[PDB]
Amino acid sequence: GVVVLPSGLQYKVINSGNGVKPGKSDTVTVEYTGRLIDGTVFDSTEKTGKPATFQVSQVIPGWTEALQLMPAGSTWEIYVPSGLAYGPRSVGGPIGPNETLIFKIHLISVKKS
Amino acid sequence: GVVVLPSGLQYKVINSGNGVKPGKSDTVTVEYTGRLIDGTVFDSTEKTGKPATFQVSQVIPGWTEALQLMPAGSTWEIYVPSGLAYGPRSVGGPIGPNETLIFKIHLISVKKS
Repeated sequence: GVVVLPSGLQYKVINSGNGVKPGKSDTVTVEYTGRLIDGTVFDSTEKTGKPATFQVSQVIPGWTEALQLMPAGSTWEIYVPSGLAYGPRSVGGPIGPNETLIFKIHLISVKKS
Repeated sequence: GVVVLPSGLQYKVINSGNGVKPGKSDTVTVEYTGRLIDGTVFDSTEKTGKPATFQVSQVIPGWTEALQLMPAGSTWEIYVPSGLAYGPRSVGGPIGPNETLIFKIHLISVKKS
């Protein structure tokens, strides 16, 4: 059930929602877990206790591509090529150069701006 | 000089602004560079080339407090104790456990609601 998008982003719908899909100016409330292919979790909303709220445009391109397709309420797993994430740069963490990232994202709510 | 707050947060005004101070619900656009006490830069708005926009409530507690005291236009340097940052939890990478963080923050714009 892994769909491949033209960008190379891949995703698996765990559960589909019925709410609206965000655009890039929208503000989004989500819960997520990010992992490397070895399984190391790099950040999570479970670690913080609370959901995360941000503008769809301020996240890495792999997320901005997925979010615009996710109806509110949905839970997807996306598999982000390094070019749609942090690229050849190593980003303060076990995330090194040209790192593939796996995110299980749960889109809670969409707010327009 | 370096002002000390009851929380343990410290800040130094590099340049003062005239603008409004954001509230806890407000959205903020900034330019920043974050580093450790050895001087390792872990993230910067220059590495992206574009400013960052956030909700004041969605950032680490040292920033949430500092931003609400910063007039828009101000440039501060804040010195965040681990307690007001990522604490004893470690980010699984460079930051590491109970790390003090230094941020050069440039408050550009403040958004309401």
